Amino acid sequence: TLPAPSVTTGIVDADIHPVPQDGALEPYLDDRWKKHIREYGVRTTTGLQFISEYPQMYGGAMRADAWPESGYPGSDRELLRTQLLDKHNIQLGVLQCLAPGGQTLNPAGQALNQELAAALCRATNDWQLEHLVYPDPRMRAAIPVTFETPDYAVAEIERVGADPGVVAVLGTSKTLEPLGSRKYWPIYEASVAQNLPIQFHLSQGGGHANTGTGWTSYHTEYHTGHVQSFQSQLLSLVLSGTFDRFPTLKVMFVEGNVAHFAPLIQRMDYTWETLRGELPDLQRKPSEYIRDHIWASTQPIDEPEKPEHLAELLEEFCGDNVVFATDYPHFDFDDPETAFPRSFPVDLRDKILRGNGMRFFGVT
Amino acid sequence: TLPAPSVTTGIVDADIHPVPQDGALEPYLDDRWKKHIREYGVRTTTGLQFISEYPQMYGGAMRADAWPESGYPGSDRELLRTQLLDKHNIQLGVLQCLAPGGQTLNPAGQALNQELAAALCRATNDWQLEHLVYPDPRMRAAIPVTFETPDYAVAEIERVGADPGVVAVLGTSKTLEPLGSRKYWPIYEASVAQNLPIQFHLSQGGGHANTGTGWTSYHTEYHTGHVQSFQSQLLSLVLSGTFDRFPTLKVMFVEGNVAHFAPLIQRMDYTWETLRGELPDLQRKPSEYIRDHIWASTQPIDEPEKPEHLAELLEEFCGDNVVFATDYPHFDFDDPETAFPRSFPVDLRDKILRGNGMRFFGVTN
Amino acid sequence: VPAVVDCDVHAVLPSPHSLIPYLDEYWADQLVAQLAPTYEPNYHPRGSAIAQHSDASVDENGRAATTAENLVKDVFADGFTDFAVVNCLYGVQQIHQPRREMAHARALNHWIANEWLDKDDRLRASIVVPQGSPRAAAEEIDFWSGDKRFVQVLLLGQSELLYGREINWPIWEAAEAAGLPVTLHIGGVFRQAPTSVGWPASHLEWYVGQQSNIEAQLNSIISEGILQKFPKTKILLSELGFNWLPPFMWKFDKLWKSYRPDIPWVQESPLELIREHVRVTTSPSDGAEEAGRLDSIVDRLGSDRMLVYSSDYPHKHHSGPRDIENGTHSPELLDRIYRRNAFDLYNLVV
Amino acid sequence: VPAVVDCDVHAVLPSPHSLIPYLDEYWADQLVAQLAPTYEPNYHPRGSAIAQHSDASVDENGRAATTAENLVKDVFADGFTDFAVVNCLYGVQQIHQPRREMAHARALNHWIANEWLDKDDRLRASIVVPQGSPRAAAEEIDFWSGDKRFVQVLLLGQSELLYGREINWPIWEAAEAAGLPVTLHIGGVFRQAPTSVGWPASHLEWYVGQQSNIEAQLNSIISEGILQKFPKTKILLSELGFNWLPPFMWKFDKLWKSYRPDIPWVQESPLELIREHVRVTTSPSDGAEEAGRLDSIVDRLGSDRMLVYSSDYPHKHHSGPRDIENGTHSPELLDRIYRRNAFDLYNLVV
Ligand SMILES: [Fe+3]
Ligand SMILES: [Fe+3]
Ligand SMILES: [Fe+3]
Ligand SMILES: [Fe+3]
Ligand SMILES: [Fe+3]
Ligand SMILES: [Fe+3]
Repeated sequence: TLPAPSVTTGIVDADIHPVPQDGALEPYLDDRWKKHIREYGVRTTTGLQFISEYPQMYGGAMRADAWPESGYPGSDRELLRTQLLDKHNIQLGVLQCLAPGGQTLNPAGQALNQELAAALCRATNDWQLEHLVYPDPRMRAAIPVTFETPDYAVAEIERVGADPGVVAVLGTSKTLEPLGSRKYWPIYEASVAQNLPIQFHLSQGGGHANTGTGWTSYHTEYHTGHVQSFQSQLLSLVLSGTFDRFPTLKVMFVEGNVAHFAPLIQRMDYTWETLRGELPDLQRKPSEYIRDHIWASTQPIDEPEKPEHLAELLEEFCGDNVVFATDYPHFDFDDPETAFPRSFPVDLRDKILRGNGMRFFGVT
Repeated sequence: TLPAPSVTTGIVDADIHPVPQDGALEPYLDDRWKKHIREYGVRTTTGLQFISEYPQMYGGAMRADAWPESGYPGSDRELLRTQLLDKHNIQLGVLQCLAPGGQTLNPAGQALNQELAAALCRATNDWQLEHLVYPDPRMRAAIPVTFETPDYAVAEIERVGADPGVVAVLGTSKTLEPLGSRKYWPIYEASVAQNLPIQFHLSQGGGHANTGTGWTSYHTEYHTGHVQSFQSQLLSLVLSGTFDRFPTLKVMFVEGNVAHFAPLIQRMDYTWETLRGELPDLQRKPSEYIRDHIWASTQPIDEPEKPEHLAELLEEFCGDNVVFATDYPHFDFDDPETAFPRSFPVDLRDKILRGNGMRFFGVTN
Repeated sequence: VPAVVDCDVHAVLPSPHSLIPYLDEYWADQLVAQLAPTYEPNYHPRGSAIAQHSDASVDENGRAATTAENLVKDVFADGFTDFAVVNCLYGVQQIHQPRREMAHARALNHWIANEWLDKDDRLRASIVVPQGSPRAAAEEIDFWSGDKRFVQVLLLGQSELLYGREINWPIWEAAEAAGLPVTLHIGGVFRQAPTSVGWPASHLEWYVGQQSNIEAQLNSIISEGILQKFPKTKILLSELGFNWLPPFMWKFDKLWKSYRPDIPWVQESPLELIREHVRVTTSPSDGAEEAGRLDSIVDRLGSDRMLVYSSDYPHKHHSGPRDIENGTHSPELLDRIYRRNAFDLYNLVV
Repeated sequence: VPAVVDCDVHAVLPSPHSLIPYLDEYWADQLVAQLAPTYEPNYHPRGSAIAQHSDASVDENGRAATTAENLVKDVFADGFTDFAVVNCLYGVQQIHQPRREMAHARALNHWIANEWLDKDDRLRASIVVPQGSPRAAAEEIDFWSGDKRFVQVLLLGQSELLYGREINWPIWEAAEAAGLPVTLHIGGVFRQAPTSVGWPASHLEWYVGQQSNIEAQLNSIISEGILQKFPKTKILLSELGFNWLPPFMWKFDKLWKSYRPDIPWVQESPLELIREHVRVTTSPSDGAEEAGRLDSIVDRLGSDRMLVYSSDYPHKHHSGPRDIENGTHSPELLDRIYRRNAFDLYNLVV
């Protein structure tokens, strides 16, 4: 009986990062998993006990003002309500929790123990609805699920997926197979059956090196390199015909940037002209799927040298499928009043801040 | 209706490599795939059009005397009848077709195009059934399926898996996830329903480097390294509780050697004694799964400096679960008459040639 | 006057036997005992629509560009091209046995000179190098440094380790000190997945996607400091498109501004560094050959010194070796693309 | 008289802050800026049963082996041990940024020297090296060559490329130049899946499984020619078991016979090369402590020279450091293991 999300004068924020407070998941966890995590932590695709393979540089990559009186940035419900939800008149802000907090900062779903992973995803979903979305229904939940055990993720989608406080299904940008692979179609089927779209957020981990040709060294390399994963996942989700099988499926590439998709998509078509006959069951020209199936968030906003270049390239992607995100509380946080260049078209700015997001999330 | 196999005076050979003659698979191939093969070949986990990342060193790694008048070793079924089946009194020759053409190791279920791969898997299974198993049912089929796409695999086990010319499901030793992963449980479920066991043969590819710590350089590294894939699979299949879930599933590791398993399992038990707490749903002690679930084939037989160590290690692994293979027509082919050391006891050799394989493949007398 | 260079055309080795007159007795007996397995790659599958255009002089098997006579015939038939740079993609880099990798890369470059460079003096070639051992790659650059018909060093787009890693520095060292630019051509050793999220299931997926690895290789080369340790280095992107460069450059510049104290030695922007050091061939054009698009892509790069002409003979792309003119209104641009930029690479005159 | 040496015990770095006194201001400031992310490995998860046995001295936080006083109070209490080789497994080798890897590897060793070696002359240690840059790895080995309390080079069982690659030959060269044995310890850089068939789903499956990767390092070391190019090389397997060795040795020998001309420089059997150049620590014993199994495995190795005693302090194993006596009835064997075999590695007299 919670109401559907209503965006009128306010804006849509597609990427918000809450963190559970120390101990706060333990009400939704079996005793065996509390024991497990005390004894072993949340093992993942590293050899490190407490950190990921590229730990963040300058203060954990948090903006230095978002630290509360007790917890990590994102862990205080009141500071997030004031420093974010009111301050920018966000009427729909989508929680994307990528850490169960405490001593572990990797996404739940990427725990190498997948049974632990599904319990962590479940406790996270129960915690973010009871602690944030329901007391402050401006926030809604993108549910983390175990994309590398589809059985467990279908089960979770079917357990909380119809909850009005749920607007999306949260995955990660890196995976063991390209997301266009049949392994993940059951999760799409179970998503669609709840008329839910799916957000893939920037991540490390996954199983392979962070580029297709080696492990990066320097932080410019790691952070810039994040967009390669997204470039790789589009080509597979499109050229696999995932969207033929699932024609009501909405996927958004969250924090992969936007501009680079356009000459990628363009190169896909040009290549596909000559070699289309390798994949004859592909029903449409590759670029044709974008407007129906592929969204992106703005943050971190592209910054071309000629600002006129920006809106040119967002339109070459698809102007109706770019949606605004703060990425609160991270350091490269984008602001709704200051993100776009001074010369930015104003109709495009309003439907990113509003229109396109309402479409992606089924707002009417 | 083809009769069940019967072993009496002869032996089981759990690993024989027949090859389709050129174009022999096309009668069973939808025409869209015959064209895809002309244009792109079979794209796998290489950047190479025709070979795998480690091509054979000397004369195709084949026996020098096993070449027909025309074609690849294993391509002429007459030569295979006289040179192998007749010559060694083989009464159950389990076929494991490793490539769709005149190549040594280029497995079909490993095509990156998994619609292509399930196609060649189905074609291969129709071709070896009509062309070898039914003309001479001393041979039977281990049927390749696409383990990396469990939907197409459960369907191929369903299509042909009940055929009496079929004794086992055929997999590869290397895979993208370790075989105890839930990903592959749908295949184990479909195999239990057809009363079939599973053989995992030595492979390249799979999606990772060929060791867990880099690609090998010289051939001694590549061929000795095959054993490592099998160590890692056994650990995943046992500790994941895969056999808790499917307590009648039988798997054979084929051409992974045998003796190395014994200390592996011993290290597995010993570590678990301290660290069992991490996996408290596992129902049995790790080594207790071996007797009912883990089998191995003998070729290329272990050759310790002191021969009496062979039987020691085979009993430590599990003397009931070792099964003879020749690996015909590969160059390290094992001869039943000469593979066992001079002091080898006869009760154990007779199990390995006969009873052991009979019970794994559901054969009676 | 600067000469019109075709910056990317391909010799196609017919079969491993073609190397036998260029190997020791050991390596040639071994190659025949081994039944001559072929390391022909799958970068352009021989039977697919990109492998060769229809208007190609094929040989007795139906294969374009297995001889110097078949390529010279086609490439220079319209008198427009003065020189061609030959890149043989025969996959010696995927030979894991490193001794055989050296021996087959050496013998490949011998075949290229004797039967292509000695045949037509309008032909230049790159040195193929065995990148499995950087010090062995270095020694083969130096072995071919006396013969100036070799005008660049060939490296595959996908490597074992990123080209900026200290492990790989002896390749830029030897390249700088022999005068040669290094080209990255589409292709790879395939010792990890071609993408960071797994293996591409189709050749098309793989072919389109290899751009991602080139952002990674440039960010590696720049961030690790190759442009400051070997400041004369020039990097040619042969056949990887080029439209993706601007949005990658913009992010790499933005984050350099924050992260700069992590890489203090890079004191000029990556924006400038890429304009001054990186050239990209034009085939494929990836749709910059549509109306006004070549001007747009040159404007987004912020330079017109980068694009260098190539046909990609004999590969068939959706648009042809000169339909790029349909993209621009400047005869100055096309003059730069057609011959002036490539003077910076090779210094070849009419 | 050869000394009884504990060939593998462990120091545990409290936190990265413990590195602050041994870091240049450039890195001390930046570490504190980074809120000091800790590279504590998951090789022995600190809360699992293997991390420490209940008889081990602990600090205020309940952690064993974080000070020289606690370890020395525990290891030498009974008077049986004369020397212990400390290995600090803090995960500097998993730092991707190559310059911070080096600096932290150096501070760590400096930590080891001041807070441990200087505090008790019965302690020796390994040299932690940055394996991301073989050049830096060898320079690190030269720098500690001066201090002879450092008695071996520490490498992890899982590396980025196999240790036998040419790329990695500087480390072998620097180790031989200093007369230092090279040890592989369980642990890894995790720059690929820990197995050739992907990622283990638990630490237990990982921990049992790392023997396979040592088969590959030993095959690569021997196959690529390390023991002929650096014939004084000694290799000690540390805390990787040993019962897996014979079947690996026999198969490797059998295949060497089959492939001699592929590796012509290998003129001795890998059976003989391994018995001569490979030593193995005895903790964990993995079932060789049961009746007669220690005689049986030495029979299977073909050598009584390979096993050297360790306790693996402070880890907990199913059997104790001296329980290996239940597997033998040879006083002379227990003498090679406790005393004489380790003399070949460290030449330490009591
Ligand atoms: Fe974010
Ligand atoms: Fe962020
Ligand atoms: Fe075989
Ligand atoms: Fe074989
Ligand atoms: Fe080209
Ligand atoms: Fe240890």
